[PDB]
Amino acid sequence: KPERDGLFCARIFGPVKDYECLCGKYKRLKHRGVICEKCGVEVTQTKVR
Amino acid sequence: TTIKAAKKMVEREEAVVWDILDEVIREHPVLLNRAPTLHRLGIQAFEPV
Amino acid sequence: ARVTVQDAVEKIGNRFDLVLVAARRARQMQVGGKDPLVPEENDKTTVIALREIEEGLINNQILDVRERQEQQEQE
Amino acid sequence: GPEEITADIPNVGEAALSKLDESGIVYIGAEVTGGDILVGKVTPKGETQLTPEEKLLRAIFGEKASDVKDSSLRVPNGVSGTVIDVQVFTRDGVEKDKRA
Amino acid sequence: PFTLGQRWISDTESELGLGTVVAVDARTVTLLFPSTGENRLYARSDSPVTRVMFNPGDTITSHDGWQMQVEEVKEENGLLTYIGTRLDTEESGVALREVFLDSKLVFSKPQDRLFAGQIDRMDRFALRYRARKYSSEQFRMPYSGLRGQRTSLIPHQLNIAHDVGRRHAPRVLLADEVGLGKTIEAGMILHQQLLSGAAERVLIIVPETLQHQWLVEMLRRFNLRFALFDDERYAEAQHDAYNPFDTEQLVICSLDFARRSKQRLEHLCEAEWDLLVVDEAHHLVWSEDAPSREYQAIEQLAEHVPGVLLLTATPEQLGMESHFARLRLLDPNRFHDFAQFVEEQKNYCPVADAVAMLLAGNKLSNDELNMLGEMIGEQDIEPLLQAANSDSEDAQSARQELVSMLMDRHGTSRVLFRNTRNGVKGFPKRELHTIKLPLPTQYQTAIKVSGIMGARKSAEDRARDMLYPERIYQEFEGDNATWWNFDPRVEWLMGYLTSHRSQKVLVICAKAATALQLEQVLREREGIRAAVFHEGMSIIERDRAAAWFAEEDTGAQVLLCSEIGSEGRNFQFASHMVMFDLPFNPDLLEQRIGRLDRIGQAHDIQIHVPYLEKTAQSVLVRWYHEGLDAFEHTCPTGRTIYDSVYNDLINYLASPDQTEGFDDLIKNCREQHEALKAQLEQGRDRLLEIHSNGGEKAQALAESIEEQDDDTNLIAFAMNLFDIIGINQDDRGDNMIVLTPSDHMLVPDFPGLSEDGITITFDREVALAREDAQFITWEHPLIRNGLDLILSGDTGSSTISLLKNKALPVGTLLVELIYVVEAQAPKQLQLNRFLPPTPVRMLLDKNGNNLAAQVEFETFNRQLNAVNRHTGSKLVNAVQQDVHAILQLGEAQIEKSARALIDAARNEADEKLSAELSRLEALRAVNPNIRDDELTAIESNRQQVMESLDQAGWRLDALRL
RNA sequence: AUCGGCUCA
DNA sequence: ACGACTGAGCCGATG
Ligand SMILES: [Zn+2]
Repeated sequence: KPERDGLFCARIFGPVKDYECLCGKYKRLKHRGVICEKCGVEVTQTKVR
Repeated sequence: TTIKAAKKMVEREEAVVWDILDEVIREHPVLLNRAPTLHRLGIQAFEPV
Repeated sequence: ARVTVQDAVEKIGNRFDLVLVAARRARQMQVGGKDPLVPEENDKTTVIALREIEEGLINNQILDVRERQEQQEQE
Repeated sequence: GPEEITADIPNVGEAALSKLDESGIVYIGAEVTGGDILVGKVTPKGETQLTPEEKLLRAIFGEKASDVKDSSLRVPNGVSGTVIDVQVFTRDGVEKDKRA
Repeated sequence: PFTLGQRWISDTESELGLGTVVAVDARTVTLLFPSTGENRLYARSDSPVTRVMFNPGDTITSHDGWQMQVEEVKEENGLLTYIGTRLDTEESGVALREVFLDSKLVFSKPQDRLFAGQIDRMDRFALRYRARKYSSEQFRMPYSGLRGQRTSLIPHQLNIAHDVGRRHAPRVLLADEVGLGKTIEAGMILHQQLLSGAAERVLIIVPETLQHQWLVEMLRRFNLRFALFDDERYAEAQHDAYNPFDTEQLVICSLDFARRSKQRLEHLCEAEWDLLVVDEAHHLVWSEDAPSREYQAIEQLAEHVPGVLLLTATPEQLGMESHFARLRLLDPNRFHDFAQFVEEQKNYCPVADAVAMLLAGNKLSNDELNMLGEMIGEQDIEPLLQAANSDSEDAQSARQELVSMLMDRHGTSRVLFRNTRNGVKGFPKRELHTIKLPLPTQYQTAIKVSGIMGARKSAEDRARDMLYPERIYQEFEGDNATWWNFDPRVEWLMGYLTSHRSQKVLVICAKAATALQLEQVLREREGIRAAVFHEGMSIIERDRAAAWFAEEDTGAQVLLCSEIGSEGRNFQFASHMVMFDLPFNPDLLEQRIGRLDRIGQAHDIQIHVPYLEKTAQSVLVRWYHEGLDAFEHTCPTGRTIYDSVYNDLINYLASPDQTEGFDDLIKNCREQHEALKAQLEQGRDRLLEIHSNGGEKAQALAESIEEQDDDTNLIAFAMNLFDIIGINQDDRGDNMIVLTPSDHMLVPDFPGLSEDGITITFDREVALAREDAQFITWEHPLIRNGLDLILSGDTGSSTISLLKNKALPVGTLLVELIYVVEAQAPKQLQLNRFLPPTPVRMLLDKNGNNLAAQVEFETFNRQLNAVNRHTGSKLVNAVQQDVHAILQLGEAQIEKSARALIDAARNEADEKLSAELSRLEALRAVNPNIRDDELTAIESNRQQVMESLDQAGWRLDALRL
């Protein structure tokens, strides 16, 4: 898992899957652009990376 | 009735498959290539059978 | 047109506008049905666009004037 | 979770479980075309669960939980007649397969 | 990960509020509703509770003065923090946590959402309409609940379903004998109870050994989600929330689980239950002045349970009819004392004997005018003339209207349901094949050694060997497995097998190990597409084999061994055969058969058996066929011969090849049997059996339901419904079909994780056992989602006013005005089977609403705004007074088109509820089993319904222009 | 995937 | 003072 503030990180570049996070509350699709926090992901399709 | 159902009739080597193939290759040409393509005739089209 | 298209090239004129006069015509007879004029000898919509040029028919002058016809029939 | 090599897919069976005899691997000299299966290998994809009411449900069946996906060693999509013999390098710490 | 500060509502209890969580130890959750002021305790895992949170662009309704939304939904390890816009004076960056939400739900209201942001697709609103369309059309659907199950379509199972499902108070004595599957047909009702409404909470009593089967279906017959209860889960549910177990609704326990501990009983009772379901394979009797230990537990159960079933207590075997006990259960009102009842039973012998019908009695004398009477001696009037009627070409006439004087007249039928193999007319016949093979010199040289080492006391050991030679060889001889190439039951395997691979067959052998050898053998050494069906292996093998055994024709052959029961997995296609081991015992022999002898088992059955002359097996073949024809005819009298010839048959088996003084037994057993067959044609009380199978009345139920599985718009709609939500449709080679839940797009509360095997065809599914698709399966989730989320096909755009389409461009801007007629009440008084939420079209331009052609025929002739931001919702600025000028007038045409289907729903309510009420006010006169708590439910339902009909209103959720 | 090795047009 | 063929095969070994 791409660390917190590391060269790899979702709280910057987006999550490791489609519309999901790191930690694991927001899943599949529903939350289109839901600006999360605990994992830290603006829930978008990972291709942002 | 679907694309996937046809994915079995193709792999099964069912006879009707090759039937359609003859009328698909009918009026549908091909590109044929040899390296090095030093000029332009290195590629030409030939209506296959 | 399977062997040699020499008659239908110089009708429109050149070989590049044997494409965009036949591409446009190969498009029209693939989507919304459209008429097969010169006997559909089995064949497919590929040859047909060109085959209409081999019997004194399809041209750029006949594809930009008859598209005004389908803009005088839907009122 | 450590990978495994016996016949335990939740997808492909019992169709291609008669190429393989049982307990691990392709029986010596088994005629296999491209696509069919040899040694049955299968990997866990995480998800590791431990919730209350779902332990018994998955317990009363055979087991299926923290494991596994179609991760077998397959015949290459190419001509691959049949077998001659099967070599085995089980790890030092025993836990030895049966067909081995 | 239940964290404190959440806001769960409830699945079947959303009349309380938006519940705040207040406790977690290890397995439970406690709620808090500040509006109603009360708690609701649930589990963490199997918990009827839903997640309520909104999306970006939406709003939250707070609790003081201001509220609004929305930026970004902020979790903190569990607790969300709605940082939501304030409407009172502008501000940009306002915090309103979810723990501080409202307890009520004043909604978005699809009217005022027009003036916000970007909208949802012109390609999903069309599958919203459909959702509310079929919901409106199915629930007022022609037949209640009995739509999809793991059955085949067959009258007598459904006649019991159709009947007791209409009973407010289900109080039935389910009796049907062995083999038929009394429990599966019997549930029939349990399932159909749910969906109409008036029951949750079904306690099912069953001795612990027999839960497995009972848990699975349950779920795979009617998908009955079950959390069992034992000392392993009682101890969980104890600390859980404390008190009685309101933890889950559906549950199974034994009355072993009730009795054992003597406060448990008090806990089982005060649970506000609904139905009590009990089954038993061995009895519960009680002699007078001396009642039974384990029985006296249920007394206090039944009396305080309102609805009750019982899969018989176990008479079926013997005594014919000593039933006062199992009837003392259901109604202590109409059975004062038993010293009487007997009389009822002593008198009804002649009538059914004399019932004969027009078949076995034809015409009968002035003992028919007499009585028949008794019941209609005092009622009089009509049948004087119509009683004598017996002949004179009207062959179906008087018969079908007189049997309702009766049947209706039985004092014990109304409750009871007893079906056997004559009243019902569904079985396939039995064509036995007899083979006789040549013996080997290996089994000879052996068995003449058995005598020398043979000679101990007891009874059973001498009898077992000789008679058995296949696995009487891998114990005492030398080598274990060698008989492979030897005996001719293996040479037969080929010659028979070697050309008859085309069809599929069913073979039953001795036990496991014996058939583990065959597999090694045949699969390979001969070379067949063979698989294993033993007893030890995990469920999935039994799916895997069955599945592979049922495929179009690629897994030809299975090797049944040991015993099965009467499995709820019919192999409706396996109509061919080879008998293998002729056990020694008719009952275990009648399970070998048990699968292939039932209605579903279509096409005629080919029984094949093989034996070696001189062998034990030699003798039984004739004893079964030629003694009491067990092959060609069903026979549960096979037993009480074996247990009277017992020691007089073993003598002859023991030493097989000797005494010719033997074919007397065969023809004494073809004596004691033969006459008992007609003894029990004069034990059948028919009318209860004609009351319990149906006929002309039951012939229909199936046939007009057989149309309603042939649905080619459920193969589409359904795939096209969850595909959109975010569950893709893969693998269609089989009649379905693998649904994986997709990234696009889903909410966490689905059951399906990875791989959901399924199909959408009754009689094709039945062979295997891997889940079904029909308008009552996995849809209680998917229905809700098409409608109860709202924001999903809510309001979209399309071809409107543009100059690009013709021939009236100007503007003429049309708008969809759908309206619900939310019947304001809960399900128990079944408002939902006469008026459910319903749609209506409404495309108006100032004038009244239009409807000419289909929306289905113009849904592929509409063009949505396929545009992001700078040209997306660009009519959303200067079109707020434009459209709503057709809303002040648009809300003029909703009372007329709705109150027309309302008055046309009451005149079906007070045209059927008051009509059905005559069927119960009047049958009181016949006075079969009925007490004053079924009529006054409909007379307290009627005046709760035309009080349900005066209240309904409206709610929008549609827009496409 | 970068590098190294080696064949045939 | 600079500039380094056009195709794909098979094996091998470490960021
Ligand atoms: Zn997160």
